[PDB]
Amino acid sequence: MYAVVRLRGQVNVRYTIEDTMKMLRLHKVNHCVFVPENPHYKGMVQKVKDYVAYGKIDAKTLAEVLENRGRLEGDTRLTEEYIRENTDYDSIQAFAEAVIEGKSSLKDIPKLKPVFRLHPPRKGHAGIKRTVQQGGVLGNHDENINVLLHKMR
Amino acid sequence: KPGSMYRNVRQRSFTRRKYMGGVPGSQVIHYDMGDKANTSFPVKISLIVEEKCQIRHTALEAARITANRHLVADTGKMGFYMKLRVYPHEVIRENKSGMRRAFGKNVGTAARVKPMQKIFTVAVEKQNFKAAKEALWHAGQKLPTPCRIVVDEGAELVQ
Amino acid sequence: MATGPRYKVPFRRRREGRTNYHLRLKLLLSRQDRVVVRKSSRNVQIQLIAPTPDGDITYSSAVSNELAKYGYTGATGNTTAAYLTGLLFGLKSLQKGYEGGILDIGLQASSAGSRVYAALKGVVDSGFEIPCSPEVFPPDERIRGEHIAGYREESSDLPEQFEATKEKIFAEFS
Amino acid sequence: TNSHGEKRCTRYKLQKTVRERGISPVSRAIQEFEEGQMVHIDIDPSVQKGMPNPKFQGSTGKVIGQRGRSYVLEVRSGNAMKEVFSLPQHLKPQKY
RNA sequence: UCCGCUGGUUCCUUCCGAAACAUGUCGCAGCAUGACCUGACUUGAGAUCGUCGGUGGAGUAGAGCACUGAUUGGCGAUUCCGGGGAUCCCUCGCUCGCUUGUCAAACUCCAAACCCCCCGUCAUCCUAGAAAGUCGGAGUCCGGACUGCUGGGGUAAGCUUGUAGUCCGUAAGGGAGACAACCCAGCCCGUGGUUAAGGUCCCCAAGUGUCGACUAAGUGUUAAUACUAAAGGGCGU
RNA sequence: UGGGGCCCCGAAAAUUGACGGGGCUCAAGUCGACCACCGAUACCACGGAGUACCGCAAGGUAAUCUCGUAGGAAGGCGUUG
RNA sequence: CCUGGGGCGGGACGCCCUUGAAAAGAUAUCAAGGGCGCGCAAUGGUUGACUCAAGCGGGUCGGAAACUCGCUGAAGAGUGCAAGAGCAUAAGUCAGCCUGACGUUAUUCAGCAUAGCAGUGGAUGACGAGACGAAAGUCGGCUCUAGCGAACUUUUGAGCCUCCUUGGUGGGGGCCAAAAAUGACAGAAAAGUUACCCCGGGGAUAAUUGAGUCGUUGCCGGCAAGAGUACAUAUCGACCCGGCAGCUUGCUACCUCGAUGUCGGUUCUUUCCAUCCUGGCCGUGCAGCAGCGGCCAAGGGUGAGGUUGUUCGCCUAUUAAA
RNA sequence: GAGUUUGGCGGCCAUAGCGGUAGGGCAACUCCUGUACCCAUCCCGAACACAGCAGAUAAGCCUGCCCGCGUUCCUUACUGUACUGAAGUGUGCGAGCCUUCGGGAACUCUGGAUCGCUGCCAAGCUCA
Ligand SMILES: [Mg+2]
Ligand SMILES: [Mg+2]
Ligand SMILES: [Mg+2]
Ligand SMILES: [Mg+2]
Ligand SMILES: [Mg+2]
Ligand SMILES: [Mg+2]
Ligand SMILES: [Mg+2]
Ligand SMILES: [Mg+2]
Ligand SMILES: [Mg+2]
Repeated sequence: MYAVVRLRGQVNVRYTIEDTMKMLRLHKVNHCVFVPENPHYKGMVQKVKDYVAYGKIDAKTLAEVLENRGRLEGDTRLTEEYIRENTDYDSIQAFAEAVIEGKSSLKDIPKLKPVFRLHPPRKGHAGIKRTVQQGGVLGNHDENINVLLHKMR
Repeated sequence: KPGSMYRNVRQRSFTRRKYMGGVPGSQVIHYDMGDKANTSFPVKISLIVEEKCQIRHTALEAARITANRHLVADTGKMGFYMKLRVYPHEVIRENKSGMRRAFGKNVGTAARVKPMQKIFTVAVEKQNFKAAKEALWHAGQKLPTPCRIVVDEGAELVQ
Repeated sequence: MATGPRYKVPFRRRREGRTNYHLRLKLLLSRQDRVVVRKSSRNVQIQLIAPTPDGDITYSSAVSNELAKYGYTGATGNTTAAYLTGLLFGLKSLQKGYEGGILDIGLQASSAGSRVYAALKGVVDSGFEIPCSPEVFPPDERIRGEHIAGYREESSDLPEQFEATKEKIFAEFS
Repeated sequence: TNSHGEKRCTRYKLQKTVRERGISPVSRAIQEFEEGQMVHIDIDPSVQKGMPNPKFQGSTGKVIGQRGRSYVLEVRSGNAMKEVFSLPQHLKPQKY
């Protein structure tokens, strides 16, 4: 599935792109969301390519993000016990594998906030004036969204 | 008026004869030069343009005159076939009050061009190739745009 | 006359020259059936046709050749043959379920005493409803046997045959 | 001054294709619609009568009723609803 | 006295927050009605700022000569409508066809990318009240700028008049030497932490950093920009 | 002979002077890449205030609340009686 | 009233078409091309019969100017008048019969996207009467989009209501429609001057100081056509092309109208170089003297008088140069 | 009950048109024979109308074919070219242009196809 991370703010931006962004739950820089791989989401992500990065996410990075920056209803940290007693998978790693396989989703965790609020990228990123093919950080990354996501643990 | 007054392409074309009025004539008399009835010149070089602009007809006439003189002086009267290509279809207008009803009136004619678009073409034998280059280099000196020379046919012969 | 890409070629039924589309547009505005009375030399044809986006479906189609069963052993190109054909067509269509429509003569001259108006007479006398006026209906003096009198006096066996065919037409369709 | 009549800026709007001029097909005039049936506005220049304002060209309305030989449509312009009368010769169904 | 014209109009916090535009006007320094802002109430289930697919509208960019106007030579004839000097002795332009070379804002046999109506789907909002409706109070009709449209006009202009988006007006804080509208960012108070734009010889926080070449002119050391010199030439490298 | 990079000539203005200044030459300039660090009220964490909506109250939710001129609305302070 | 200040000129002051206008809709300028303030009892309605423009071939002076016959001919014609669109068994041409160029009345659309605004027009209809046609159907003028005006007032048409205690006569008032006009066309009964002027405002708007631009002005460059008895370059330099300065005049309206004191001369100080003399060099169609052309150089010098307010310019005698 | 042929009314409206060529009429259409009657000519039984037997497939109509003009379609190149939506501290003295992600022609070129497809009904027939 995709991993959309916002990296530019919201001043001097078209209203169509802004409304697509708010429809994707992304309101602030350094915020991440996880969406399935279907043509609707593919087009929606294609329309905001110059303000977010994205790519294919693996099991390890998703499990790490869930264990670190997962909040419940009311700003309550997510723990192993919540996963092991609400859903059926043993630990965060098994649930992450199930989610990435498409056999499960993040809707199976009650009171889970859809948006993930990450930390600014340690060591600094490439730059928000160029796309990936130009030597920057915006645009499609393919499988290398894990490097940027791990950098923003 | 000066040359740079009407040389840029900033506005739409203005060429419909039946709507405007009183366009002055032209000076360029003949658009084909030299041996028209010959068709057996193995080398065919030409002068091309490096940038979009407008060329007045007077500049074209001066370039044609100078190229004709050089080519006839060196190559010979029957040893070439020069042919101008672009005809001036545009019309030039000069305001002449202040800005009150500032729309102008016809004063001349111009021929728009496009990058890498051929203007002149000279065909010669093998022995008069350098004279052809020498002739085409002076003609581009009267022209309002940077110009380069390309050998279209018989490149292997000369090169 | 296709000489270039701008040339305009007419419709297929206009190139054939067997239709008039302005008349067709005027006729379809009635929202109701049409009666077609196209004729030829060896016989006459009558049929009821209604429109559809694909084609023109037809419900009843009677032809003057059908008098051979009844016994109309006379000429099939006369007015009385047209009257007989129209009469049996009217009875057939009435019993079938359809009753009315509009008269449509196509690209033919509408002149009183014609075979088309003879067929119209045969239709109207049968009970098949149709809008018309009587002044164009041919008088029965030519209907019976008397439009061939002046050249075929040796053949005046018409009126008895006409009566027999009329009574047999009534007998079959009643 | 520019005029503001009812046929302004319709040089190409009210033209017919080169292999279309003349008598239009007649079956298009006898098509019949029911209530709540989406249709397309496509003005046929060959017919002079019963023509909506050409600003409704290319819009889609739904049929509301019939007045004689003309259907009543419900077209959206901007954020309003406009009721437009049009004979069935200018209309065209929606293929689902 | 009166003015559509000039100056002034006194305490605190909290919630929301514009228009500098259209039509009429003895109208142009004014006013009315509408768009846009705000408060209350009625009703009770959908709405579409966005994506994908389809039924439809194209006549702009580009391209081209098939219509309308122009346009360059060669060839063959108009045995004309025509100008050159008694069988019009014969020259022969305009014109008609085949080939070559150019065009069009009021040309089109063609023809996009944006865009608009509708259907289905996803997505967001919504009984803590969608869409619609009723009533109360206004301000506003001197705008300006940047990026696109070869926008129109003009020799050009930090000129004048349009249009899409976003801004200043009414926008802090960080960086550009200073900079209304340029880049990052839209901001309740206090403390800790990591980054963006941009930078790292000294002024000045952090590199006299790494790899491979170029320049010998103090050229340069100046994202955009109203602040930055051209044609032409050089056996300079 | 053709195609490219940088530089030179072409190149003249009025108070003394503007790469921001000092200065800078295998660079402290130009071109193609790369590494580390600095640097906001942005983003993360903790505590606090207010607001919006709900709840009988206790209290609950807020990534989807906290800029502001013309202007609309709500609650308070003060003077004399 | 509009107005690249006002004036003068004009009307972009009402209506209709094409482009500008950026392929939905909207969109400005004293933007480009323009037109209308009418004509017709047939140039109108319907049915029937036909096909037009232009060429080619033939016929008597029917001349390359006539009418007729045959062929090709989707339109190259005509349709009252601008532009654009429409039209072929026709919306065109001719013949027959006719007057729907009818009385009354309801919605919706545009004028006036979205999104209020007369009168008034155009599309569907309804009632009552007709014309043409076998019928279907067409007809609410002339194929579609221009040819026009509120309230109040007068006049005209059909029938009714009404005038103050009651009834009548004469005369008034009213309802519905038509005509008479406000072109500044959403509708005042309307000429000038002020340097004798007064008041309130404006840099929302001009003289000219400044800033921007450089058409024009001053000064150069590129190519060199040619002249120079031969020789483009001792000397002069065409056509075309490219610039610099802001020292002439224009263009714009960014600052200043609760005031930045105008032209010329005088006095005194300074800056630039694009060099008139003085210093140094190069070429020559440089014998000498003296010239002609160019390069470096801004240290010093650059005056006295007649006319004229003059700057500018003309003239006089000196001077190394004035 | 399936198919063929003929006839009429049609849908898409040149893939259907233009030109050329070889075959067919038994049932059917047509050509084709005349003017008593209804009907007709701005004159003409030309046409329309009526009355219809003769002969003919020379014409209309039907079947087969032709790339010779015009139209429609596919493929090779031109070419992911021209043009263009979004973002850019990318670049030019200037009029301008470049990089990334996403769309994407027109003519012309090599080679092939296109000389219509199709709906309703009736009649003669042809079978089980
Ligand atoms: Mg173009
Ligand atoms: Mg006001
Ligand atoms: Mg901006
Ligand atoms: Mg703002
Ligand atoms: Mg700031
Ligand atoms: Mg306030
Ligand atoms: Mg005035
Ligand atoms: Mg006096
Ligand atoms: Mg005063």
